[PDB]
Amino acid sequence: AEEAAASGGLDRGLIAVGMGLAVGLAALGTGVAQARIGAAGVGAIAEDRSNFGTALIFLLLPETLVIFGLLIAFILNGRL
Amino acid sequence: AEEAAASGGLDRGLIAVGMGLAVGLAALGTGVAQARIGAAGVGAIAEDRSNFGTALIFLLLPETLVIFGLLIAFILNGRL
Amino acid sequence: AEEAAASGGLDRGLIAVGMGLAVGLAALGTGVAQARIGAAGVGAIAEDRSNFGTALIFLLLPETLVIFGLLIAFILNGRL
Amino acid sequence: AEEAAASGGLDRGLIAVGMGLAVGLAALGTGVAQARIGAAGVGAIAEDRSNFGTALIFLLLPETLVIFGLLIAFILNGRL
Amino acid sequence: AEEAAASGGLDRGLIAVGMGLAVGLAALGTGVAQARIGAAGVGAIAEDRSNFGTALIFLLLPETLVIFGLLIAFILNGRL
Amino acid sequence: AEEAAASGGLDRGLIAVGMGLAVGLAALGTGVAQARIGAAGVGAIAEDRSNFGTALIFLLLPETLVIFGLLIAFILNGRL
Amino acid sequence: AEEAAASGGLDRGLIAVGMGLAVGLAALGTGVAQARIGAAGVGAIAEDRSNFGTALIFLLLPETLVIFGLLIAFILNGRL
Amino acid sequence: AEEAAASGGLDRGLIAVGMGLAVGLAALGTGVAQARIGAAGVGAIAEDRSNFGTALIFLLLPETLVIFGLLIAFILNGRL
Amino acid sequence: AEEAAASGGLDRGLIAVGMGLAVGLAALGTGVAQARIGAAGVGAIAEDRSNFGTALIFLLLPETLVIFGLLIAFILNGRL
Amino acid sequence: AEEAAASGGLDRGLIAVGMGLAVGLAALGTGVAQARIGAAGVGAIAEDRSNFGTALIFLLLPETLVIFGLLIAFILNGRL
Amino acid sequence: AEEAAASGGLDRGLIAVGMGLAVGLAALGTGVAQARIGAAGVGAIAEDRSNFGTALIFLLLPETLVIFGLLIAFILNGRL
Amino acid sequence: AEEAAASGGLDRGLIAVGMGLAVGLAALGTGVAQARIGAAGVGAIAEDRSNFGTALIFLLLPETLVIFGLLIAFILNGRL
Amino acid sequence: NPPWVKPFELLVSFLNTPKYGTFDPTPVVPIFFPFWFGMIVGDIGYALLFYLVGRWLSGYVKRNEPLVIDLFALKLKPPVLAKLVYILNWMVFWTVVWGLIYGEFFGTFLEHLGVFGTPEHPGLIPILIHRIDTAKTANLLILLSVAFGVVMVFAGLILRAYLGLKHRHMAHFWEGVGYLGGLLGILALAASYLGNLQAGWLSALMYLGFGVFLLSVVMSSIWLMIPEIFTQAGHILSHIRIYAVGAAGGILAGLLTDVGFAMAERLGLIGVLLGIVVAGVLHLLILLLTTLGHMLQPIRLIWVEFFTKFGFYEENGRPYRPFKSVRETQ
Amino acid sequence: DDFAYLNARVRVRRGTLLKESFFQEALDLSFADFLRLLSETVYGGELAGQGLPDVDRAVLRTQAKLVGDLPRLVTGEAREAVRLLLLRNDLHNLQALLRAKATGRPFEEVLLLPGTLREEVWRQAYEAQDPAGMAQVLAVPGHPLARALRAVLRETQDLARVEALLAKRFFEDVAKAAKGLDQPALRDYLALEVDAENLRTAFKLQGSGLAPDAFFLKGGRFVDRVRFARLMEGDYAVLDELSGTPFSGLSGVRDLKALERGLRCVLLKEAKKGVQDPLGVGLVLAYVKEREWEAVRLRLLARRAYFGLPRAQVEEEVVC
Repeated sequence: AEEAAASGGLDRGLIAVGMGLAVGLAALGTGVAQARIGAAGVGAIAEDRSNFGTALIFLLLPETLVIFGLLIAFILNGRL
Repeated sequence: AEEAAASGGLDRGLIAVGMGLAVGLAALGTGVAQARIGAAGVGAIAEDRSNFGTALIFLLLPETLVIFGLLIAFILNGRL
Repeated sequence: AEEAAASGGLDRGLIAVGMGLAVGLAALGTGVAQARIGAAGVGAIAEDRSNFGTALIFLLLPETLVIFGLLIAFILNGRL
Repeated sequence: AEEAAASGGLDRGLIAVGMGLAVGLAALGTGVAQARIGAAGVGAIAEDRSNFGTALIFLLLPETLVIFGLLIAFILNGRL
Repeated sequence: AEEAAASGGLDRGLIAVGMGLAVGLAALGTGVAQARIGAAGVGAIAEDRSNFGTALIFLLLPETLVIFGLLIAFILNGRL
Repeated sequence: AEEAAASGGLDRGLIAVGMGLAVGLAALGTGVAQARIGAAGVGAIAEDRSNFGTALIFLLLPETLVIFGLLIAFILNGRL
Repeated sequence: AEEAAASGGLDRGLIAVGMGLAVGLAALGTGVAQARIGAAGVGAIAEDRSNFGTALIFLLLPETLVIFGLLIAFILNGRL
Repeated sequence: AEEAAASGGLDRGLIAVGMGLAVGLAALGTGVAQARIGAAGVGAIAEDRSNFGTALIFLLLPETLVIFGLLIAFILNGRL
Repeated sequence: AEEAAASGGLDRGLIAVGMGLAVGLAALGTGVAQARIGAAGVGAIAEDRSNFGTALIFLLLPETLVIFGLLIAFILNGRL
Repeated sequence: AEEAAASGGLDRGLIAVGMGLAVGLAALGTGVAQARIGAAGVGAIAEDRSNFGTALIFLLLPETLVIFGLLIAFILNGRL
Repeated sequence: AEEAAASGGLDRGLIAVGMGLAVGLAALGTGVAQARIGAAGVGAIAEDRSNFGTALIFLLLPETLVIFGLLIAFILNGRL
Repeated sequence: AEEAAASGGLDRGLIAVGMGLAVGLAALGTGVAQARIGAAGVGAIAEDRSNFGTALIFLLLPETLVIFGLLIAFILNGRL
Repeated sequence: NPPWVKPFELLVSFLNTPKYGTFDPTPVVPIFFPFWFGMIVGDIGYALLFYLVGRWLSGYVKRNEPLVIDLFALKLKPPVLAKLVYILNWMVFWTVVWGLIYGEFFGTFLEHLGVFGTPEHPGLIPILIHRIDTAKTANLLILLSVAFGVVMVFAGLILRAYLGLKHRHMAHFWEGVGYLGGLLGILALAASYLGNLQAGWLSALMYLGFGVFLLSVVMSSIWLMIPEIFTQAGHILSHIRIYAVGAAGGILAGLLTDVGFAMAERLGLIGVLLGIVVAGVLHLLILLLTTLGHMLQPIRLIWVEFFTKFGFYEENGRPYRPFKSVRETQ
Repeated sequence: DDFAYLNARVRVRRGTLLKESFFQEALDLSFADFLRLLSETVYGGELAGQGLPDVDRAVLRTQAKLVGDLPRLVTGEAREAVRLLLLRNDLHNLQALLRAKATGRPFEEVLLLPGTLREEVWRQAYEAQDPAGMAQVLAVPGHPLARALRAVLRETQDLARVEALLAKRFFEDVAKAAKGLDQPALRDYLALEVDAENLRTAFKLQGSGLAPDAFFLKGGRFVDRVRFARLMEGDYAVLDELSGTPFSGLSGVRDLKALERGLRCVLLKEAKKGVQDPLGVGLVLAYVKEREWEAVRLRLLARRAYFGLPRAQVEEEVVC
């Protein structure tokens, strides 16, 4: 694929389609993963005030996965 | 992709298809994330009025995922 | 042109498939998001009448994903 | 496709597939969001008439998502 | 395509499949959402026999979405 | 629906796939929608033989989607 | 007619593609749906042992949608 | 497909693509339905050892959907 | 048969891909079916260690669908 | 398939697609089912420490599917 | 494809996509599985934190499915 | 490939198609496992700060799966 | 003759006792028999080996643990209970024996040089080739079963109507007569699909006068389940789909024996005879387990009609006992 | 399945939970005025008579229509969950029914209620004299006290012993199911409820004539079978080694009133945070606990108001 414009050639095109699935699936995951700690987290803030930081650090971690994915996708794009 | 609005071939169109996935599922997943956490913030406001604020800030954290999806799609279609 | 065409062509259709995921998936996601956050919200009114206003602001925030998803589809299918 | 009158042509036909995704998914999410509010409303009227209204304003909010999908599909199809 | 379609063939037929999709997803959502509320409703009609009607009436509202999509497809794919 | 030369050909065939869509979507939505309501309800009639009519009329409501999709498909592709 | 791509050309090709989708949706909706009556069904045999026959006829009710969707697809895809 | 290397042609291949959806979705649902009846059933088979067999039969009962998708697919490929 | 376009003909390849969809879906559904039966299986050993055989034969039943499909595909794509 | 993958065939590719389903589903389902036993398993060890071993033989049981994929794998290798 | 050849073509590409399915499934199942044993772990700490050790030892066991799945992909997508 | 040139190959791009399934899926899975472990952590901070250490070791185990999923992709595509 | 008279003798206690204007459930046993017998139609690996399975139940072996002297009624079941189902054990034997013959029926289209090009004797083992792997040959046997299902639909619907005739209840009467209107329309549409170019224009016009007969006296009955007629057609579709599975699934069991007892190794040379058993031992038991599921299709067939009201007691409780407990001894 | 409608009905019903300021105004009231005060609220729509037993019955009728219909209005996974909370009250109901059967005294003078086990099921059980008839009646809904009963009753038919063992097997089975629904609020609630139960059970059942280890239950912290026997003999030196509990500050106390107040107030606050997981059984779990503690409190105030007992004898309990 190319990161810009057209891919040129059918083969370059197919590769664009294929890298799109990966970001997509990782993002969908981020959201659902976040819901499970997020509902719990509110209790973590309420009960363990002293440890309000703990709910927050846990929540940040599935977000890192979607960014990590963009670097993989960015790297393959601009080349075959 | 880039410079697309009624031009480009089958090849360009295929990068638009793939890349569309990233923002779209990311909005989908954002929704889910918000829905469990949001439900818990209501519980929290209900018990203690005073932390109206905690619930609202935490609810803004999965908003970040939807914007994250946008950034991926835009980058991969046209190189910044 | 920018999510707005007439007779159109095959190329505009492939761009359409790609971008159409975003309006849908944003709206889908917003649909799961309002239902949870809102449902705990009917209870906030029932228990403590005064703070009907906390329910309204909660509900309002998942609206931001469906409008953002529609705007992305519009932007993307007509950038330079 | 087009809403201007008729709908034939190959050129329209790709566009028709692509636009259907937004309407499809937007309705899917509206479906889930709405149903729970519809059933709960009867419980509201049955239990206590005076706050029949809360269930009613809640219902309207997923309606917006199905119409946004319709509207995007309608505008693109035949210039409205 | 259809017999009351203003013109037929593959081009009309293509439109028919994609537009058919949208009512299909609508259907998917209505049905799963409806199942949840109907299952709970049985206790309400069982207890409140003289008011069976209210339970019946709650059930119709997500159905509305599926019928509506059927009409839009009907018109678009067939003017007569 | 019908099979013959004049009710089976390639021209006729475009009518048949389009009509075939209708059964398909309705089958999907009714199947899910009927089942959960049907499962709780058959229990209700089974335990109490004095609410037995009530369950049955309730059950019929999701079925409607299949009769309306079948009826459209039958009429249009029963001629050509 | 048949499902082919080279006895009727494109016009034929489109039939094969589209028509498979329908069967697919009907099969999917029943499959998810059956699981709910079966798991619920265990309480009914336990309580009303004497009436095991009423439980069997409830499990049978979702079979009907899928069987219609198969008979129709079977006829339509061998219509010639 | 009874014949999928015992008859050649692109024509035979299209029939397998459309039919393949049917047997595959049907196989998915059947397996799941059994699994759900099976999770519930362990309590019944354990306590009633004078009624474990009602439970075994009930697990078997969803088989009719998968085998029907397989047969209709078997008949149609290699023609009737 | 097998996909080929540089070793055999296209005609064989089209049949192979169509038949593969079916195994494709079925693999998905037995994987999901596996979770529920694994949950249930520990209770059967827990309550009655002495009657392990009844639990293994139960456990055995969704496994059969996938293995059976694999064997069906071996007969069809073993000829060519 | 046949030892070659640097000079391999499109045939070899088809076997690899079909094969990917076997080991992949077996791993997915086995991972989950076994984990379900283990999860249950904390309760199991707790209640009866002495018969921890029975719980373990059950957890190894979904592996048969995994060996089955490999067995298919072995036969299919060296051919086509 | 190969895990040493830095260049290939169409043929090689099919194997690579196909063996890619296996890792995706294995990855899906290990992530979902790890989650169960983790949810279970909260009990382990809580009841008697002497059974915290046991929870860890179950938890290693699903890891084997993703590392194993990578092996199947590795030999097959790089024969010679 | 690399962000720098002198990297990239069609075989490597094709693996990237399939391997994209893995990074997305592994990422989804690592997140959901991680979030449950986060739910355990609310208990780990509340009961024994001193044995906070159990939650950390726990939290580290799901991390393997995304990091692994990521590591396979980079070697197979992004080798040079 | 033992096959009809022996179970027919126990139906005599229910002849003597009628509780409705519908005729007593005596026809039920010969309606059961064709489909029940016809459930085994496998090849060398299934049907023709089934012989052993019959002999255990109606005879006596030591091979199975709780079975010792069946002549003293020793079983899993209680000693009395086993004595009660001697009649059934005989009918299970007749079922297994009719299954062996439909193995030789099966080898009419899978062996002899007078019917197909397949060897009259293979050089390895009988049933080396399968020729019921041709779509059409297999299809005709399916369509044969389907017909028996149309008949059973007619049998039920006469019985539905008869109840109100001799019980003097108009509602059931109106329902049984009006529904047969629907049958003209089932047979019309069917002719067009079974013969293909038989109707399609002679059942689009005629269909219209067939639909009016369907509901004409249903409206005298009132009926405030107008949609429920989709499910009455469905019940028709269920008798078809069950006879169909009994046919297709029947042939399918045997076609899995293609790579099980014939040939699946080497080039199909002579040495596979003593190599095939590698696979044989594994498939056999797997096959056995799934064909036990196929014998439940009969009682599932009776339950559509019996338990959902079409001339019979059952539907939501009601006096008289389920047909399952009746056939259990017969 | 399905909690959506159920949860929605339960939230609307929260609108009529009795507020803290109720019980403030109520303490200053005598009996006649408390009844006038009570009749305004939702228990008031079922209030009858000026006698105390007529009030007790009026509490029961309120509880029937607002809590006891709840397993019936839902099915599948939802019914099992609502059932698990109701099972604990069914366990009071069975023990009382069984005792009326064994000791030959009337059906009357038991506390029944409808839920999983309905009024007629209990009536059927009473009417099945033989232990085998009794055992099968109870197996009809298939509920976990049946499966506990089937195992237990085979060993022994000694009444007091049947009860004790019925409780231990019933709790071993419950602890797993409730931890297993994977709701963190319920699990936290469950560990404290269990720790609390082991303590409370030892105080009540001392001097019964039974085993100590027939009253232990799964979910227990630092407590073990040996410690339970230590407590049943009357030694509070078990509590000075008990720690990690939030109940750690009720340690060192001998006064019955002060200990039970502290256990109960924690569990109240714990359950109330169940609305931070309103999804699922959270919201109904919170609801059941608040409505029970209001009914107890209605009863404490009424008695205090009628008989002229001190304001402080109940004022301390009503504010946690």
